[PDB]
Amino acid sequence: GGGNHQHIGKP
Amino acid sequence: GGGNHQHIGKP
Amino acid sequence: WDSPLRRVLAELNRIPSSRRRAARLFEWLIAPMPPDHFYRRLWEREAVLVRRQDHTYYQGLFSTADLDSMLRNEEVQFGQHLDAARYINGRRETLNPPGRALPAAAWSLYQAGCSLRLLCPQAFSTTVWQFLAVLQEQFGSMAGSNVYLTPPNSQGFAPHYDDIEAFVLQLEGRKLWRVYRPRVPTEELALTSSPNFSQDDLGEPVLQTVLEPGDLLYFPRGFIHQAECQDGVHSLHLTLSTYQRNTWGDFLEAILPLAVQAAMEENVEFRRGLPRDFMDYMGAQHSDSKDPRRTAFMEKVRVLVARLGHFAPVDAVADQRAKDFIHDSLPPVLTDRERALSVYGLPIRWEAGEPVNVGAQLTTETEVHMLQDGIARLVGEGGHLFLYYTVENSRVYHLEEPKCLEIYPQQADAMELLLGSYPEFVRVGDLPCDSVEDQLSLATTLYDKGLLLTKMPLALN
Amino acid sequence: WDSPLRRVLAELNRIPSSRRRAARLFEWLIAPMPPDHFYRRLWEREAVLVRRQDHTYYQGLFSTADLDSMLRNEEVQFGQHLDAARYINGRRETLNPPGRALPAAAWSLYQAGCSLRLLCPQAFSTTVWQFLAVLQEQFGSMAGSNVYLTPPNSQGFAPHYDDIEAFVLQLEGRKLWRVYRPRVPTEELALTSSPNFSQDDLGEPVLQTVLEPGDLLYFPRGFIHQAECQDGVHSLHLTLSTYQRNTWGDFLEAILPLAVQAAMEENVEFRRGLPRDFMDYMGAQHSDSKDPRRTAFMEKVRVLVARLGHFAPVDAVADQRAKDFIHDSLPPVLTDRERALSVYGLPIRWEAGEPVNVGAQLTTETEVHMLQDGIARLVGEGGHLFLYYTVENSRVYHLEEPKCLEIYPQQADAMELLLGSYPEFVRVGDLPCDSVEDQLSLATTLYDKGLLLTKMPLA
Ligand SMILES: O=C(O)CNC(=O)C(=O)O
Ligand SMILES: O=C(O)CNC(=O)C(=O)O
Ligand code: NI
Ligand code: NI
Repeated sequence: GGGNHQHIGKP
Repeated sequence: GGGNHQHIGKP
Repeated sequence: WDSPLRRVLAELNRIPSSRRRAARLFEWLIAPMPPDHFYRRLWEREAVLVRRQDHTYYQGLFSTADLDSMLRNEEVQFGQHLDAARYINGRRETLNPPGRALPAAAWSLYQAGCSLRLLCPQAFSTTVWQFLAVLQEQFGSMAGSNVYLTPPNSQGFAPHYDDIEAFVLQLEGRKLWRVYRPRVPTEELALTSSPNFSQDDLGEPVLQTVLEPGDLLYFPRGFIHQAECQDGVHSLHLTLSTYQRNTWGDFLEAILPLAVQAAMEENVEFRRGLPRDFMDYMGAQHSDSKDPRRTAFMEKVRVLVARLGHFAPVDAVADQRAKDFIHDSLPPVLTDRERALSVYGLPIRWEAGEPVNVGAQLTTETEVHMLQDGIARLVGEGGHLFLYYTVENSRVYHLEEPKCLEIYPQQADAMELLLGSYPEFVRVGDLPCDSVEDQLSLATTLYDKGLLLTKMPLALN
Repeated sequence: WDSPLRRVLAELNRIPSSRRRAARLFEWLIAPMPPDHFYRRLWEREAVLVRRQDHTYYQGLFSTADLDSMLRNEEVQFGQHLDAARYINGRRETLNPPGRALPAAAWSLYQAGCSLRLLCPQAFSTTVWQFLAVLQEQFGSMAGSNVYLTPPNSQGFAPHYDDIEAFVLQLEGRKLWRVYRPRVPTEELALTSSPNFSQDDLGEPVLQTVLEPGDLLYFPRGFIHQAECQDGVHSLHLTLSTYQRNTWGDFLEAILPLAVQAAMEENVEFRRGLPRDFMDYMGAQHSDSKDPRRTAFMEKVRVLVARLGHFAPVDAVADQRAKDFIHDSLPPVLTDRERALSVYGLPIRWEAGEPVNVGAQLTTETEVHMLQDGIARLVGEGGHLFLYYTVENSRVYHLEEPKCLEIYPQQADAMELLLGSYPEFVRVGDLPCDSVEDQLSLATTLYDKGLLLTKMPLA
């Protein structure tokens, strides 16, 4: 499992 | 026209 | 049917300047804390909790009902738009099935203990769009957001720090938050997001609280945080993020190659040959040499590097970042007046077999000013002049390529005036161009693009 | 048959150190001027003429006959290896027909008044090779050459400046030269070659001389020059070039991105956010603003920029340049003794149905040193240790990829020694390694690659 806040709104 | 000294030995 | 958020939006719609609207919204966002105090003392320095004592403060911004509609009525995909996340045995998991995120799949994942995170709320909600579009203008940096919906008695995400400045807006429910100071000098104002951490990696929280709707929690990039739902309620929150890679070092990174190149072109000391034999005393293998040429080689590096300050094209780099910002920006949200005074509000439409209201033109007597203050930047590139603008940007980050138009040298002065004097009206006829042709064509080109407004509508019903 | 060049070469062959061979050759090249004077006062500063008073000085280096055999016996191609050039009525022309440059085509172009320029003499001539291979080692920069053959009563090339330091070796015939100081501050030590110029673009020559065989003319990059053959004799000359893009600035170019990256990793002032509103007072549009935030923003940039000197990985950039120089280098020219003491001189051959003389192996008692002093460089990359070397380079620039081998940590100290103590012999057994397995394998690996010699032939 991976990612936290994605500011740009994409993966 | 064209090129002068070719230090590298190459074009 | 009314709320503080609904009222502030109506209030913004009556504030004629976009710069002022932005300041006012950010004041509202952190109220009652003064922005000036916040920016001087807390921004990039401390975690900050604002206990609102008002569960309704954000009503109208985003709700779980909104999310449920969007899953039904929009083409929301797992991965691209929505994540399903769990944090369970010290382990972060991701449970996204590939494809469409229908209600039926999303809610069963929720029911099984998965948090749902919407990556681009602003693409689906006009209120979140307006929110971010207004706020970006006082950040000088893209404002993004994610929405995090977490089910009862669960944690969705591992403790971590992110690479942005974060404002958590508690929307519904309750959540227990733990926020930690940077663990080490190197983590203070981190450049990149951290890995998921374990509890053994954590120190003592500097802030531990149960957020409730209306509350705000802010913390700088590098502050570890984690969150949980207890006591059988869910949580929904929106995290507003900004200032991704907007540091002094990122400014330098762009400045330096240009400065060196300029230094080499303009000063022979930067063009002189290296020593023929520097490889005898420089290099890893020579790291302990007592050759004084080593000493001098180092000094020279530092003296030359120091002198680069003089060759740094600071304004040029400022304009390239401005231009990047223009590209990253959400497109603007127009007040009713702005709409009514611009190309967007022209009453021209099709009725009974024909277009009505054709043709009301700009003249030298038309008084104008830029549509808003944060939609355009004039940038010189390749000895040409280009006006970059936001008014055709998508609500999705970089979905459209950068938009611009060329401004001819004859028209440059008039354009600079326009941008530098918002929101003061100027007669087209008093714009600094030689002719009446150039006056009229700049103004008209700006108008038709949706960059300009008129003191009165050009066309009436 | 004996000439000063042939004698200095036979002399080099008796000088055990490659570093000394290189210094000695450069001394010969500019004799009787002292190298130290030349480097301190003339290099990168002044045009220099050396009137040799000895037409035979360069005999054996390269001749027009050598060129004639080359055209006949090697696959010399127009464009790739050989240009035909004219300068008449102020216009530079290039007249290369596509394909093979046979004698028949080259000589009728010569006859019709074209200069012939060979771009890589060293690929086709073992003497020019040696000449450049030795000299590169005291320049610390690639030594290139072109050969220029110009027919009587013609000029081959427009006035221009080049991007290198140039040494013109007059070989046969005579040529009238004009060399000019840089015309303006920005032309002094120019970064790139100029366009072909016209005579209305020129000032007054600082040096105007008829060169004769044996003479030398040196001038810095940025110095305009041009040359003509008069009277009735042709000209041949070899121009030795060096110091392409080897400036303080080129060093900084590579230093700076690393320095900022390190400053950002290790110091929070470089990680602090920009002002939210700097776009209000910075940019072209604000070039005249009196906002004191503007003056503070400039000052901070100059202070942060200054502080980067502290974070600059100077040795790592030194080693990257060393690595690039290793890649650019011509392969080494071995003395008879070096050959004989190395893998190259092992007498193992095929004799009547079989290999004869398998040599000894090396042992702890074998005394060793690097084959030469300028063939190898140890460079750290990605927490790995890589020995880059020149011994398998082509005589053609970058025809082969960069050649390297990995040195394990166990073996790094012993490799460092080897490279820092040339030419002193070291017993393999005394090499700083944990084991005698590491001692033996570093030496053996180095030897088989042609990187190491032995005090006595292994056979
Ligand atoms: O809600 C959570 O568990 C985590 N939320 C965040 O990390 C955030 O909003 O930046
Ligand atoms: O021989 C000529 O006319 C041209 N020579 C040069 O430009 C040179 O040697 O660098
Ligand atoms: Ni987070
Ligand atoms: Ni030249």
